[PDB]
Amino acid sequence: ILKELENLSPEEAAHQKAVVETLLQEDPWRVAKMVKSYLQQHNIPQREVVDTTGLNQSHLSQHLNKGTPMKTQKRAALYTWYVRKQREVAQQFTHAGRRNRFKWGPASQQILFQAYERQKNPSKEERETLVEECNRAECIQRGVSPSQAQGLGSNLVTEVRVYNWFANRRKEEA
Amino acid sequence: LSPEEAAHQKAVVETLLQEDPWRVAKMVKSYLQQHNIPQREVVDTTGLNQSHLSQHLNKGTPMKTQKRAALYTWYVRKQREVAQQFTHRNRFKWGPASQQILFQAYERQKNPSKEERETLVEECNRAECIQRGVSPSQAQGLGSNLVTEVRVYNWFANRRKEEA
DNA sequence: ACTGGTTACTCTTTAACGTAT
DNA sequence: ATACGTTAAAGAGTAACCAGT
Repeated sequence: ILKELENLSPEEAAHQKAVVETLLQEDPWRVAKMVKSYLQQHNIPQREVVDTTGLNQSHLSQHLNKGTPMKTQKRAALYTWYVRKQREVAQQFTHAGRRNRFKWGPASQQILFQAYERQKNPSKEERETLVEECNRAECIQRGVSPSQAQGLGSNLVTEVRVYNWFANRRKEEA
Repeated sequence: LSPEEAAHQKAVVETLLQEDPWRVAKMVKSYLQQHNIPQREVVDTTGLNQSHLSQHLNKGTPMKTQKRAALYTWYVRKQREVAQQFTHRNRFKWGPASQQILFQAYERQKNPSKEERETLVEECNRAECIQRGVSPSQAQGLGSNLVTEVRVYNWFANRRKEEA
């Protein structure tokens, strides 16, 4: 199939390895801040990095959040995962047109909190409207069309997830 | 042990189960913090879920009376053992009183000599015994929370690293 | 739908250990 | 000696699910 012919060419694969090599020459903290920002932008859990590369969860967490040091070879696996994952989510959205758990994005949480101030038990028509509003905002923060919301995958907002967020919030008001 | 003592234990569980659960939760959580008893110790001995217990102790998350009865039963029995342990598996836990002594000591010097570290061992062990209302002569009752010289060293080591 | 009770999952923190200057 | 490197353990926060209305 012509669409599956979008494997990696040798020249483009070498460019990936070159990026990883140039990343290892940069300051490790500055790259850690950029990888962490990417994980938050597309709500990619740190466990997916752990299960793929084999890095320790605490060492990865402390390296991304605090700047805890990490040897070159381990950082090379992190950067190799980063460059590979970027292309993977890139093709995931253009084709939209150990399963990870849904995570509420910060952009959607503001939309929900503002709806919570005006109604704590939203009807079905209010919940479904919030679904389209949240998935649009999540698509925007990723530099993606809202028409490609199917690419959100495990982080796609459903009507059921909106009800659970409101119900759990009412629980927190105690 | 004694029948009058065994009946007393069942009695206090009855009263505690007939009180506002949040009040007893703070009382149990304060006892855990006072003696630095890990919540994992409770989970292993009671069979309560780690998230449910932490949320019940911290936030007042609901918990059935049957589950609460297990937490209360563990609580009364632990107090008798802890008292016996001081009259005569768990990882070390720094107490809040000891940490203030170490903060001040760190403020003066960051790579303490084996002299100053052993002095701080005594100050922290005396400070931890005061927090639980025992005499400093019963510091061996601290068990897994007894302050040693290596533990003071790793505290200053890890804290120097946290400044970088 | 809803509250009440409940938890697997996820991640941060803690204390401790080993290794290379 | 001591900074650098590393992680098992511990616990808090999150999303979700069920039971009985």
